[PDB]
Amino acid sequence: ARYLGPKLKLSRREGTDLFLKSGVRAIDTKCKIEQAPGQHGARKPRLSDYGVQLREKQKVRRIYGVLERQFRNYYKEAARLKGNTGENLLALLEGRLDNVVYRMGFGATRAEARQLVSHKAIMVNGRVVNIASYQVSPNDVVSIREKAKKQSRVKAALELAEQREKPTWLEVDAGKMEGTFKRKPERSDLSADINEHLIVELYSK
Amino acid sequence: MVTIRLARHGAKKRPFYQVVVADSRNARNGRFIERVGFFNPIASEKEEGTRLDLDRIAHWVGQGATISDRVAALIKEVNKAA
Amino acid sequence: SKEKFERTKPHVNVGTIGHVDHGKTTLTAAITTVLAKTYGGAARAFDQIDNAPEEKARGITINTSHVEYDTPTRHYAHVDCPGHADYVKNMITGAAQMDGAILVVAATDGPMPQTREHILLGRQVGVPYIIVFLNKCDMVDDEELLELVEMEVRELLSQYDFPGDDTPIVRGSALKALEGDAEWEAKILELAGFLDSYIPEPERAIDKPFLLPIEDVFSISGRGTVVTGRVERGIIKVGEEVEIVGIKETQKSTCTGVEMFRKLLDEGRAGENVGVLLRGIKREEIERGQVLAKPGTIKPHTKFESEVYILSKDEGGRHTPFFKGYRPQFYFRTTDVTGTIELPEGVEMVMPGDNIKMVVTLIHPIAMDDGLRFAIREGGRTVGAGVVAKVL
Amino acid sequence: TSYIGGEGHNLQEHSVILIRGGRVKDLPGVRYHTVRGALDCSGVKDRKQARSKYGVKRPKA
Amino acid sequence: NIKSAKKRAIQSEKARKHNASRRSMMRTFIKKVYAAIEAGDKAAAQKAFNEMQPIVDRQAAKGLIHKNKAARHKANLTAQINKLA
RNA sequence: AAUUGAAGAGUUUGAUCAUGGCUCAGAUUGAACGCUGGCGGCAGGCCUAACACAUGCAAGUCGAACGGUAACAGGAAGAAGCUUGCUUCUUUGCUGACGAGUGGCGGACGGGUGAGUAAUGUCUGGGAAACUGCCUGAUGGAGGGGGAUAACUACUGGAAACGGUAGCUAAUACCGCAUAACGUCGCAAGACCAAAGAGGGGGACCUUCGGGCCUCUUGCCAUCGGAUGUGCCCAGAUGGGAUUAGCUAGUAGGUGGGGUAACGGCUCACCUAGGCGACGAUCCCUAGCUGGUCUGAGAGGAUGACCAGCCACACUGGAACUGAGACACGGUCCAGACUCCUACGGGAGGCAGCAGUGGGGAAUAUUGCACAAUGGGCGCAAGCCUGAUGCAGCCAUGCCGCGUGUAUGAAGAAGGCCUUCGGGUUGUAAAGUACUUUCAGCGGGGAGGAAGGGAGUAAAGUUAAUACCUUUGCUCAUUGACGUUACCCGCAGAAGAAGCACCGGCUAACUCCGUGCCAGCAGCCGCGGUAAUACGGAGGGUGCAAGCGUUAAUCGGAAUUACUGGGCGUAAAGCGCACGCAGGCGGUUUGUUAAGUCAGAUGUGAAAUCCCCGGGCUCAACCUGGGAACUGCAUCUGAUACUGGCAA
RNA sequence: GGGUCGUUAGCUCAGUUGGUAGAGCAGUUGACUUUUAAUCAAUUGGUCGCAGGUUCGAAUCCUGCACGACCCACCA
Ligand SMILES: Nc1nc2c(ncn2[C@@H]2O[C@H](COP(=O)(O)OP(=O)(O)CP(=O)(O)O)[C@@H](O)[C@H]2O)c(=O)[nH]1
Ligand SMILES: *C(=O)[C@@H](N)CCCC[NH3+]
Repeated sequence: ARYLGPKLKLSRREGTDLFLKSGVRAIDTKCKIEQAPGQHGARKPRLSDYGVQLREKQKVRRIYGVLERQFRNYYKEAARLKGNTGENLLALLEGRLDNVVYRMGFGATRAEARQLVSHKAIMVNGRVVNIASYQVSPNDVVSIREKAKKQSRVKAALELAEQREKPTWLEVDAGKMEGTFKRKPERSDLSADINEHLIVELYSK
Repeated sequence: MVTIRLARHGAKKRPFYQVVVADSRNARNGRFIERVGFFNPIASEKEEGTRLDLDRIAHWVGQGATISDRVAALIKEVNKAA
Repeated sequence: SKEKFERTKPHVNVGTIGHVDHGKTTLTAAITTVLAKTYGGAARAFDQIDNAPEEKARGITINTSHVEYDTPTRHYAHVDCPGHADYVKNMITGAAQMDGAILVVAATDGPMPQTREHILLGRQVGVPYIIVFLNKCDMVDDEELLELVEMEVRELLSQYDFPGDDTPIVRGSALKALEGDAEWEAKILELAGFLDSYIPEPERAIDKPFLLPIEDVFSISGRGTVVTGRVERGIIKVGEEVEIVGIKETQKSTCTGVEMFRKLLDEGRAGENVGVLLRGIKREEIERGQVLAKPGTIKPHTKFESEVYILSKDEGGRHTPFFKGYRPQFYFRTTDVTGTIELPEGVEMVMPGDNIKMVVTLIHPIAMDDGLRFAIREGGRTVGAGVVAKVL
Repeated sequence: TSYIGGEGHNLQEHSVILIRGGRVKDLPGVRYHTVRGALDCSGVKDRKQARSKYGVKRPKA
Repeated sequence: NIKSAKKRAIQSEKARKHNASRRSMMRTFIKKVYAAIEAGDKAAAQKAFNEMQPIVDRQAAKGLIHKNKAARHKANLTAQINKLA
């Protein structure tokens, strides 16, 4: 399921950090960043067409921690939707419960956010969900099932989470520590550094 | 003989009895003249969980379609006045 | 399948052994003949036992036949043992299934070497309960001959470690016992009296996990693979799944029917001679030697450490010496796998008549357990006595 | 007729085996292979890579 | 085969000796009409038909005949004799 | 809202551009094999032998049709001990009820297989010469008699199987008579045909004290129907081969007789001499068919295991009976083969029903539970049967979801590995450390699937009745295979859960050593003859994930069978040339016809499945509502330019 | 489960009164040739399947055990 291995190796592999090692000390730097993905990280790749298509696909998938067989379902799901599949996919790659939990500020990392969902730590609209891949609808209310409220982690997460960019399509209580989700995601408010047209070619072949 | 009975569709442990009019001797999920409404044993508290057009039933009753008990119980459940 | 079996009275696996051709088939036929008048389950004829083709081809017991009977007090799952030299190896499976060995030797024949082969194997497998039956006694009405042969028996029982100081001897004749002539059937009744006399009720090893060395497996019509054999220790019941340990790499097998003498046993138990149907297994894989163990209880050992007594020429074995590297077959409660004599440092030669000890190099990875006393043969002849010290 | 993969089998005169597809295209005329790890045919001894093929189990110790 | 419906196995055998017997006289009365038709006697068949007409429809309701074959038996045979008489 | 949808590359040569094969990159599956493996949800699970089968079970029900009671339990005439009413007990069908038998009904259903079948089948839409148990609407009858037999007894053949004869006796069994209609024959008149009683309760009157009798429920018989199902027919569509070109004699049609439920060469008699066929007859091979599934942008191609319908079969071949209906899976008869039993005289057996066995094979599972729920069978009901079904078990076979932890962490360790031995890399990775516990494991709670039905009772109908029965509530006890359930609570503590393939290019990601055209690799081109990124190992890295690879088969890529959407001067391909039948295409003008054509509508295109738009499962898979679609086909009504037919 | 016949350098297969086992195909060792074929000689090579025993001595016989291709099986 989850990568659960050296989660910063991918940072050197994709150059741009993937916010995997966000946690507390945002000051990454402890991996000889950008120059040593492996024993031969000194070579320079010619990185062909199929290469740039794949490297992006991994970068996107590796940021949200999705798996290929499911991610393939996400493509066809984005394709069956009306409108541009590109934006249709970015929605699906954002509406993930744990990701929504992260986006609220409930979480130091995107993966730690999944640990909450796994451990029943969440209750949304009166329902406790274990499904990390939960497709949270626009304008719902994600909260914490009391047994896991501010248990040394939620506060630890929101502490650094106040220095977060704080997305626009959502709100947070922060008093009772409850996520107040709002409208759906939109291209401008989200990413804007990744490239969506690359992956659509990836599944075309 | 033609009878009005359920058809038991759905899946394991989450049945969905399909009330339908069939040639009595045929299979449970076998052939039928035509379907009419349905029944859901697990949608008790939601928008629906029990649909049925009592009009077409009466049309067939006039032909002799012997209603099976569980379905007959449904006509009382869709209340003769409610 | 038919007839739901009831565990009425305690079983005592008995059998007929001794030098080849002393009357053990007619005797076994006569044993059932006796109780036919008093007890229901008995009365098995000569041809009722002699059903095997080659066993018929000689008129002697070669294939290990089986019968059922019992006294008005305790049960007896009898073993019609073979006496022919080749099949003496096959009587060991029955000897290592037997609770009580009845030394069947005629008074007009005398304790022979083939008789002493069955004798060393008896103690070296685990049998202490022994009564003796002398046959063909109608021939020599010379009682002087009887008291020297009786002497030989108590000496020989002492010779290969059996309680000859407490062994009843029955100077009978089983042929006239099968003739219907009650007198010699009464001579059998004399031993029938001893039948409840010398042998008490042993221990049922039910408490410990299931365990069972395989005796017989057949291509049962309409059921498939049914394994038979007396339970080592532990119990079973229809619906539980045990593991097949043995020479092969260990895996599962389910109890899909347990029976006893074509009579439906409801639940298996230690000691009781059971016939059990197994799920999934086929005739090919399973055979004698392996073990039906309650899952994960036995390490598939490769080698072990033990001591081996060596018979001299007159003792029935080695008429000339040997040494380190020697390859005999060690019989583990039902098996016949080569346990090569690998004497550590120094001991590089063994003469006939020694109790040499060595860490063995077994050929096959068999289900091993420390402390097992095993009887050894080599090249068509017995070489002595053995006892497991350690296991690798 | 089929090719025998690896650097050493233990087959002879009989030793029943299993056949999978594929031609070697090197010693033409042979369009079949043999399965190492199948029946009497054991697996290639001392294999530490690509042991999915050649029927080699994981090194225990 | 073992089945309590072996009664149905022997009842069929029981009813068939009866049924064949019924059809036996019936077909012969039809043959009694043709004998008259092969005789040309306008009265004979008319007597024979008046004899078989009540004995034939009597079989129709009994389940022996499907009443249409019986109707045909009444029909053409009469259609033969009225055309002849 | 309901198809917003289509990629290439490596390989001929010294090199290039063509045509051209070839092979991989994608997806898929009843899959199998190998390495490997924690759990759960939901599906699938003998395509090879349509090979042969031990065991159990898979179809019985009604005492409210009848004679009877052999069992079990009561009442009772009587009985036996002795605590004379505590027990015992020979008789008795008087009851509750019930073996065996008569009979009504069902066994023609459900279930399984795909051998056969190239058209006696199916799909589609029409058609007339049909029948139709049970259900249901209407109109009427429902009188009165007789003769047998099973069971039961006696004797008796026989190893058994399985009978034979002589007596007993009933009915909704069977057969006469009466009476018959809009019923059947006939133009008509006439002629002629049916049957059955039981059960609950009951005041009066009446009791040869069986009951007559009253009342209601149910059933019977006949006619017309409808509904339903089935039979039958027409046209079209429905694999490959022309190295199969003539096929056939009940064959093609008429007439008369007969026959089927119904028309018909379905079958006969005689006459006529036809009928089919290159828009493929007959013959040979294969193969169930469609809805659908995989794939494909689409068109098409391949295919059609599962789920549903239709067809066909039941060891092999054929026949017929009972019956509404089979010319029949667990029915009968014959003949054969394969097996079993035997007293060897003679009989018995059919897993292609669910499990299971041997066997075949690369390979695919338990001789489990319950009738709790749906359905079906019989029954008034209660119930009883149900290997249909609902469930559990086994398999990673597929689809999907979750977990194997999070965070902090530089001596930037140990050791592995390369080294310009400076060092780099492994590697925030680990240890240490602060938290956390999902799923399992162990200890307790606890949904919903359950509607009914039972009994008692109230009230509205019923009726002479406050009795019975019917309809609607109330009440108590409760009825669950799964089930140590889903879910909830709590407990120890990161503790128990990540491997597999590849790294020359194709195609993501590299080095050092070992081996030297040897050993080996491989899908393709091709690598190895001493310094290999192509072999074998190690480290690193990449892909994917409870799976990862390989082989198999299908389509795509393949515009390398091209309708969409290809070519022939030389690459493969113009017949050597010409005339010419059928077939194909046809100037121009007006009119008409409306076959093609297009519009609109109607019926239909079964559902499920595919698509859109919602909902319920913690989510998803899945289930599921409504819509859309099923690109089609037949009819009716319009336009009638274009093409076709006709006239000039 | 039982009873008859089998196993030869690294490989195909020999050797009957039991007297100390053979080539052919691999290579290695030098010239030739880009490196091979052709061309040449020297040459190791079985532990006569594994174990003991009979004999002074075993490829030879005594059985057994691993593992084959044959004949009966047995039938909880
Ligand atoms: N005089 C006498 N002769 C007898 C007696 N018993 C048997 N015999 C005969 O001895 C022979 C052996 O019979 P059997 O019963 O097979 O012997 P066994 O002892 O089983 C032989 P195996 O050694 O093969 O198992 C037969 O000939 C039998 O008739 C007896 O008591 N007395
Ligand atoms: C078969 O008879 C067994 N169940 C009983 C014990 C004898 C085993 N050989």
